[PDB]
Amino acid sequence: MAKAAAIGIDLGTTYSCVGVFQHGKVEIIANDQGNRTTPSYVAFTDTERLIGDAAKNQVALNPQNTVFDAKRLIGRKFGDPVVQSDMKHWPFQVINDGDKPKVQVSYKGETKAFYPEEISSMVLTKMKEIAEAYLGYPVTNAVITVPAYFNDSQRQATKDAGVIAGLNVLRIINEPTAAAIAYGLDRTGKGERNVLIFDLGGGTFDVSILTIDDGIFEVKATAGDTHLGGEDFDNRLVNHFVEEFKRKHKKDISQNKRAVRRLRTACERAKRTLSSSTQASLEIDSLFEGIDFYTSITRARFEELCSDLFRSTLEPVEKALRDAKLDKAQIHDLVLVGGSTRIPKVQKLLQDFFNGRDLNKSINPDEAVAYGAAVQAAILIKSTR
Ligand SMILES: Nc1ncnc2c1nc(Cl)n2[C@@H]1O[C@H](CO)[C@@H](O)[C@H]1O
Repeated sequence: MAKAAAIGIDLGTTYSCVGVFQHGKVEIIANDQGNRTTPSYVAFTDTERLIGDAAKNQVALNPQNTVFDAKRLIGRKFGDPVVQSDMKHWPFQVINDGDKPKVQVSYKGETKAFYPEEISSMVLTKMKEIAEAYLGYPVTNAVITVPAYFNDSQRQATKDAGVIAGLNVLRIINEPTAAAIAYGLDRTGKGERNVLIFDLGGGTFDVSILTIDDGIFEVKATAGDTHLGGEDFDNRLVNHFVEEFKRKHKKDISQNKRAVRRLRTACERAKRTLSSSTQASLEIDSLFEGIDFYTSITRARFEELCSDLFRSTLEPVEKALRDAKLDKAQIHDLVLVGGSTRIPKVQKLLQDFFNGRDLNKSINPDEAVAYGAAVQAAILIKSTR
């Protein structure tokens, strides 16, 4: 029953996703708000602890006590220059407990501090409860994914987050490996198969090259930008609309925190529409000083606004190829991961770089990692019996 069942969890930097393999198919499980992905956010309020959508929804009202980006801290020392650099950009406090970072917040009127693995365990607990509500019984066996560049300390702290969350961690697997499993790229028989995984998420960009030799995976190269993602494209749209509001009304809105956040969420929404329509409309009632902001933008203008950022995704692709010592024509498969890979200009740039090649994109790119983890979790629990 529950003991013969296992879930696959993509514990992402900005969003998490949970899947289950049963009756010959993967089911990506929708949360209680009907969303197939859940924000990796934890909010501490005057009455409760919120996780996911409810935590992301109140981030503007409670920024000091709304934790996100715990994956950037997990398994790291406080003194790590990555930690010291990131801390300058977070609205929540990060403290030092014997060279280990802890996030410090106010919860039910009291000061509390949490290890990154404790924060990530609250996200994992939510993914576990989402699966349990769908299945109708508690599932505890799980495969959890991590970036291919995570070291032993980061992998161990992720497994620790799983244990705190009440999960039996069958295995910690690499995200690009889970994505290749989702597409069944390890079941092509004999001979070395070179796979490139292009992973453009909400806040990070990762390029991974893998060789699959008779089911055995080997990481040949990892490249990317830890601070490039979908949110940079939302911000380019924001700056455009701030300049357009200034041209129409001769008013600078950039200082009004509420006006900027409402414009930001509307921009994120319009950006998504631009992946399937050639124009998107913004409809913001009383954006600033009672002035409605009803406008539109073409996909052509959006592509111009992010042109330099889209083009920059090809330097880590080339860098990964040189590190792996492979030419473009030596790559057998191209896999898309992360919601931002739905952007047509991004697909066109990657396809043209690989000389007109087909892309593996039929699985929802923000779900492919949880899909493969769910497949692996089923194989692993079946072998355990
Ligand atoms: N249809 C889409 N077109 C463009 N960007 C998208 C789309 N869907 C998502 Cl999710 N994202 C973005 O992916 C990230 C999460 O993986 C977020 O930045 C989200 O906006």
